[PDB]
Amino acid sequence: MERIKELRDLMSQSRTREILTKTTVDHIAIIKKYTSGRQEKNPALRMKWMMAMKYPITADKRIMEMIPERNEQGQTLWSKVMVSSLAVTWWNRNGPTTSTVHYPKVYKTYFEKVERLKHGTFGPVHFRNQVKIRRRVDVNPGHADLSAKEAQDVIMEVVFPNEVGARILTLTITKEKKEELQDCKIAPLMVAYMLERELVRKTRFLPVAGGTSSVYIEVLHLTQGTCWEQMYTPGGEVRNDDVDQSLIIAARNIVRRATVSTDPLASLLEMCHSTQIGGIRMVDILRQNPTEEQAVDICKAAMGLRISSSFSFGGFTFKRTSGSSVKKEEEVLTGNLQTLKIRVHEGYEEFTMVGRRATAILRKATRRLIQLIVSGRDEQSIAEAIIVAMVFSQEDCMIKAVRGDLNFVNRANQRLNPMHQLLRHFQKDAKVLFQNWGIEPIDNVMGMIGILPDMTPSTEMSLRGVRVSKMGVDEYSSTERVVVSIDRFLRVRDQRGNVLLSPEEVSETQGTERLTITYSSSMMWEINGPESVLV
Amino acid sequence: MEDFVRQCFNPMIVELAEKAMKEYGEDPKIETNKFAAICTHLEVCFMYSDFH
Amino acid sequence: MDVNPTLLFLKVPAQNAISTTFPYTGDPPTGYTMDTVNRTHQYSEKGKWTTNTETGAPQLNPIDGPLPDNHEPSGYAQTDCVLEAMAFLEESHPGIFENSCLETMEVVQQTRVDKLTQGRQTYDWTLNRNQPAATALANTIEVFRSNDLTANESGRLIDFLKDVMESMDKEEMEITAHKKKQRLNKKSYLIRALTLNTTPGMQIRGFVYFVETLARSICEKLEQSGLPVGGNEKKAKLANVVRKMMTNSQDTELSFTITGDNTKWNENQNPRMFLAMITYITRNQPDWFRNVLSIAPIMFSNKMARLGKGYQIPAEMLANIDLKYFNESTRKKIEKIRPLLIDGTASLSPGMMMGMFNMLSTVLGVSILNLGQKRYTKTTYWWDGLQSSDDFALIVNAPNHEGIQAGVDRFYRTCKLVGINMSKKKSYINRTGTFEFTSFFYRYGFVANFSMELPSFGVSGINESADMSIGVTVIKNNMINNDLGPATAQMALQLFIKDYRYTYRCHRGDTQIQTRRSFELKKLWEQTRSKAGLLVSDGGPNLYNIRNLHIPEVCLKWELMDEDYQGRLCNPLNPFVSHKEIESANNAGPAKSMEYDAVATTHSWIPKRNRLEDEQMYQKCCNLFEKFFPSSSYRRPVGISSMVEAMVSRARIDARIDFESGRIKKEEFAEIMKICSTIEELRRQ
Amino acid sequence: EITGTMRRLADQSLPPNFSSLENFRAYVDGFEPNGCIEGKLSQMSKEVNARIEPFLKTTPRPLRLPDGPPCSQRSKFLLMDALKLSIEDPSHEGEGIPLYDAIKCMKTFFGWKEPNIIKPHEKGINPNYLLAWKQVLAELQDIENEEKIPKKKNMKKTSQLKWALGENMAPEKVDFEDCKDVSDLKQYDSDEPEPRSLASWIQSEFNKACELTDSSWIELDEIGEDVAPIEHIASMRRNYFTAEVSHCRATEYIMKGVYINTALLNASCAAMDDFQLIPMISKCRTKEGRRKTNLYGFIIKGRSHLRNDTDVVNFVSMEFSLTDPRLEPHKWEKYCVLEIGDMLLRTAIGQVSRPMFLYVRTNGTSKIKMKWGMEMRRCLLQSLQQIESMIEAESSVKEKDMTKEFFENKSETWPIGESPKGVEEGSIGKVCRTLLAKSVFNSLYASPQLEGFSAESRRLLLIVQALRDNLEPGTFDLGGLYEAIEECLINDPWVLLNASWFNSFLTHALR
Repeated sequence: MERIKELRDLMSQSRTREILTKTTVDHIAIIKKYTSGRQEKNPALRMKWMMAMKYPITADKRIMEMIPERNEQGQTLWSKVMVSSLAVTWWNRNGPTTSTVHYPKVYKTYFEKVERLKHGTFGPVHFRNQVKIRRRVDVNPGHADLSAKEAQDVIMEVVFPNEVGARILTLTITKEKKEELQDCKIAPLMVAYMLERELVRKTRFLPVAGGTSSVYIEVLHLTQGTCWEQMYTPGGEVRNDDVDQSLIIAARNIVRRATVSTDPLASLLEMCHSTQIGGIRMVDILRQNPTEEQAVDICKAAMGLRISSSFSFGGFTFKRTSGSSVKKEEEVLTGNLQTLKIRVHEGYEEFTMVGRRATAILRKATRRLIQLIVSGRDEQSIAEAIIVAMVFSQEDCMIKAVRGDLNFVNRANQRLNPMHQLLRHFQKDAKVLFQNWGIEPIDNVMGMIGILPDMTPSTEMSLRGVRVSKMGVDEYSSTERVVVSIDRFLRVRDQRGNVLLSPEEVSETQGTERLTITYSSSMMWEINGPESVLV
Repeated sequence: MEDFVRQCFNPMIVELAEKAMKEYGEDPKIETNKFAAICTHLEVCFMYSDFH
Repeated sequence: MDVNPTLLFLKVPAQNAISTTFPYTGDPPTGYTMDTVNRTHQYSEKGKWTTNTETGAPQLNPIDGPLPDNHEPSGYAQTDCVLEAMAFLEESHPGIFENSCLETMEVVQQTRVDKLTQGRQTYDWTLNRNQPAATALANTIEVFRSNDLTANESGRLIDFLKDVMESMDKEEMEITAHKKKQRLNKKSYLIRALTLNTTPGMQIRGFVYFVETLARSICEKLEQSGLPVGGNEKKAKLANVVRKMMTNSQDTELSFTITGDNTKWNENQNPRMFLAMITYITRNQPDWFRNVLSIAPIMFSNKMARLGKGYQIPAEMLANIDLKYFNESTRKKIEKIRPLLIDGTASLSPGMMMGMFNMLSTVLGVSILNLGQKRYTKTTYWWDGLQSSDDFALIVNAPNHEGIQAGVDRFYRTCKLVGINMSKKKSYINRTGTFEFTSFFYRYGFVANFSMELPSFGVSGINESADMSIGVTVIKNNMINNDLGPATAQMALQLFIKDYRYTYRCHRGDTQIQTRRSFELKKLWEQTRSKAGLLVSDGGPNLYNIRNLHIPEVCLKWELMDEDYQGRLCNPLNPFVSHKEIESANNAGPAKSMEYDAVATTHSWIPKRNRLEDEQMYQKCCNLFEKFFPSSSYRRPVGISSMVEAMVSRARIDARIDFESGRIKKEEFAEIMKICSTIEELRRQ
Repeated sequence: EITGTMRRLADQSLPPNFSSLENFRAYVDGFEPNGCIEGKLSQMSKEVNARIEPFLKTTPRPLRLPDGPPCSQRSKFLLMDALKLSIEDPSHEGEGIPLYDAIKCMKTFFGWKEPNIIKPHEKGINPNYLLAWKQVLAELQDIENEEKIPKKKNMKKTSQLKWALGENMAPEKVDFEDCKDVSDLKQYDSDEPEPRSLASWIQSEFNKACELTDSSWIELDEIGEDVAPIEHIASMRRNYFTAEVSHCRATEYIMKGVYINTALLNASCAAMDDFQLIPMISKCRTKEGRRKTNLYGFIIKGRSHLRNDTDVVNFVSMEFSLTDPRLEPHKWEKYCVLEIGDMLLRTAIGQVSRPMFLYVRTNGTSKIKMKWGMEMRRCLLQSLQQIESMIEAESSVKEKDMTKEFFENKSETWPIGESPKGVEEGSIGKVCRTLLAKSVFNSLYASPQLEGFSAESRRLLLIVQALRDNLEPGTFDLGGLYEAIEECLINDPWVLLNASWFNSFLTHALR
């Protein structure tokens, strides 16, 4: 009866009966935000005044049999339920000591950071005009990369089972939590809040100076500054930087395998519906994991999920920055007496291309390349970037640089479209193009040095439109979620008929599994162990 | 609604919604409530039909 | 000898220490409204007079009027020029507006009424005064419930908008006073609904949110509009565009850079031009969408400015008086403003208040920037720049030092064409490589002196643990977000430490200075062996430094405490915790609050009592519901049934479960269930 | 839909060539991006243009300056002239009661001469001031007779003091409908102020503001152990700056404003109905390290019916001094002075016995006015960061950042002064305290004219700095910028000293 009488005497006033009748439960969040909102009268000054005054604290009435009125020096700390501050410190010294010290199992999200700082070996501070990399990373470290809703449902189950949501489907985390803290409840609302802090992901956009994981971000204020930087290795690793890698490799190998299938789309679909990753189905991971990569984007597209409007090419993901596209089919002659019809994009465009190890900005008119600004790590990376750039230039200058017949097929011996053919021809050797491109004298301005065909930096001369950037070009992961139209051949055409994604830029160095993955749909076992094939 | 609809349903009902909307050219981008209602009706009929 | 600090600049260039010119950290300490009216209506006096048909307030419509005659600021813009520039921008971006409109449609689909509360003070016409958000919202809802207009009960904001429309459709509107239910003719209702202050009215706010949301989905996809981001991000947007202009091979091109502002910008933006650009953004879009996103500009087309108090001489008495009882200046101003006002409200057609359409103004500025990418210029000169509401930065490049002035001329001309009166005063030129942009400064380097309002290093004042962590958290945030030096963070930290110690009358037990509390603290200090492990609130040494500004105090000292110390401290069986509000800081712009661990930290309580105005309606119900279901404080609940149909059933199940095996007397149970049946019988009618 | 009472405004919202908004929507939907811009340019006059005007090193003219009465002082409290009451009393600061910590300050002086009025308000009944002063002494000696010591003494509602605070000074609150056809019903004057010309004393006060004393004035709280990379660097920055500015007199100024405004507000909450006494207390630590308490004067508070934050409360200040007002009279326009006695002043050869004076003024404040002053320690941070900024920007160009070499090299000199028509170079700590005092005075003398001047000086200084780098800048409306500057220059003496600083800087900017 403790509670309901307030409801009854609340149902006494008709203007309250009406609101208690009409508004429904789905709307309670919309009504708790109806507050006067005036008691914001300088919390500093009100706090100071209330601290000067005795007894600002509200306790329960059960302090009588727990703490005394007179302290060990005869100090008054009660009223007639108000309590002064000294009672806290007295109880802070000598009271009911308790073995509830098992606390560091719900607050592990903090003591993980503590331990990371414990063995967190440091390094020297090499000051430098640090350049901001416009990257996007997570905020919570080691949270298994779980979305908010699928995590808060488990939360609601573990903390308030007597009012769980209607999701009853029949992950042992439920069992582990219900067992380790069954009768050792601490503070319900705070327990659930801190668990939501521990497990729920959230990833957004920040300028960083080399920090990859989340652990390199929670200590950003130590690392990053105006013109300084401090390398600090916490001595550890999390899931969010090495869980998605397993799905990446599994989808890359799945696409590598799907080409030989008659209808690669159907085999891929059965694979994705059957394949299990870390005990979790791959389909749900695709629906919930925001990782951007060709294989993952294509597998998501097969289930009709929006991705970024990218003109992915040369291993480099592209993004529309400005400019329009016009078809303008055209004839082309090779260096070995061969005719080729190709889709020369008409109109003006301006793009920013992001790569695995490099980035660049480009402006492009009708068969015109201008202002190519590149930044990479290795000589090989800037080499590949400049190569795919000159391929994309579509000038006749690169047209002249064709040597040998052009026969490059899929792993199923299938004729590839000409762009990828040129790319794969130049990737092994493309030194001949620079010597026949043209050189221009530069002025050594703004820390932008030139590059020569022999892969040598130079001061006062460079290629036409080329620029070597320092410590990274400004990335931008534009947010777009647009529908796509995949075909039966694992080709991607969103709305305009432009080839977006294709299984020609999918492979790199050997795949090394971290997460244990299992396929169950179709053959897809010629790679796994032979004993695995039998069993 | 739209992205959730693509989350909680099969692509075959998606293609059926495509075909039924093309019957009158009903653009899904606007008739999102019609999108949900039609996918609902289809899956209702199906789970009424299974194992009978 | 005499001392001069400014002479310092003979040794160190200005951009390295311009912060010395920033004097203050915060902000230092009814007639100006007439000055604003005269200023706006002077920049638009071209005989566009039309007495309103539904307000009777004469209105000037200076759009597409004569071209500027004098060099002085002017508010004349031709419609076709603006729309042509907008279409030119879309020619620079394919259908991107429809993507932004799709995000906006998603918003208008999910958005409930709550997003009307997170914001600054509003204006309620129920009391004809500025009031907080929920006050005006609750009074409006209850006066709507006074009549049949009750669509808002669905909860979706669009239904609130339909309620607003139907309210405009009704002639008589009974205003209850707290009784005296007699006021508010139709005409005065229309007039007051359009009343503006300094600060939107009640109805338009939701709509402006929609418009502003649109700008977000636009501006996030535009590089030349870097307003919505905060601090560090803008840094990058400074170096990229530079490379797009000065990094040109065979550098015979000459790149100049100006940083300018637009004097009296905000008083010139005519809402009808906004109507036009919105409509073009809604090209062949669904009808009702055009109807909804066109509300706010139309409401601003006929908007009234409130005066309020006056000098006593209430504002609504400025109609029957002779112009001799005043000074010369007031006499002249009233002469030039007298017939324009009606019903204690000033008539302001071409106006716009600073802080309303700043993001759409940035859209317009990025448009006038986009109009010069050597594809709409057909000339040698080509420019690009970064835009804000009023303070913009431009880089114009031309290969010859003679035509650069022609490019700057085209910029200023086209800006005059769209109502952008470029301030000749608050503007300065130099060679590319060093400039200003909204308190940002670039001389081969960065500085974030826009939001460099060093934090309230004083305590936030709710707790002993949450307050410390909140202070140090804002320290770290302004350390990375509103970039400041590290040693400045150290000084602000130790200042906060002293302020927090002296706020809770607890310095430490190693210094003999004595509070009304230090005795017990020193006794604790004595009986503890591991001294460092003690909390700061419990007389502990401050060892918070840069490397651990994020770890809460509790977890950091957690190992170094004594076993009994922890077993007594973190014990949640403490009698001080009472289940009420937590985490609510909500500082005004968004409202952010990031608190951390709490154990036996319940200090700052009992804020004084202060028992239409009857706030005792909503929060009572919500708190009672929370008292029934704790989950209401963590996850947005999910349920269709009515409040009572859930609470009664829950109470019956609770009585059942704690009677059968629990602890309750059968008579108390029977009375509980009889009371529940009484509730049921009362809810049936 | 958009029905009547709404569409009626929508079709009334269109530009002046249309009738209904539906025709407008059709006209916008079907649009011709034909390029009317070129024709509009061809139609507009050639005079409407941003004709770039150059900016050469011979263009900058020194700023104009107001002429007329010398600049008085509106500072809330005294800068250098006030005198301390050294007690060296370590009362453990057990919330050391500020009134009874002041009765001993009073007990520690002898030679309280008869109150001798020297400099009046130049207008008004002055004897009320000295009557209030003797009443202060009376209530200071009428305490032990009320059987109980009261922790604060509520001054009597006395007529001379009622006039000093203007509590009795109140007009009629009359509705206009009653006071009809009145002869003196003309408006309030509300005249804009007169241009107060520059005087020479503000620079001397600023000079004395940057000097060092023998007291410490600070308790900079402890910091945890410093790890190798930066915490050591952050230490060797902040602690060196502290030791170079710890004992600065501007610290005393900040603490003075803090304590006075703090006591005023903390009583204004609880003295909500009656008068109270306000001791102007400061604290410091001796060179031998003993907590010393100083007293500067007394202040009497008016009514504190503070409903809102901008609510005005009048107050009266009486500050001690050894600076004779008879020296420079025009400085103290708002002040009335009393020859109050003689004090001992020890020298290398005995005492000198200089007279003691009491400066009294009437002013007003409010809640926000005080809290801007309870947080004046901010002027420290603004200083350090505007030092720390230079520690990074000018040291951005280095592999090993120039941080310790910023200090630790006295050969590095900073041009800071020019008295004998010659550039005077100084060391670091003088600059550190100089910037601290800059932010301090800007905070306490905070005036909107200073805001406007800073805004308009940033532009001119940036342009001159660009020209010094030989980057051929230009302007748009130079006369207009001078016009705005002169428009933001009336009476603030701090502003005027900054202006003369700026002019001498441009003269010494090698331009």
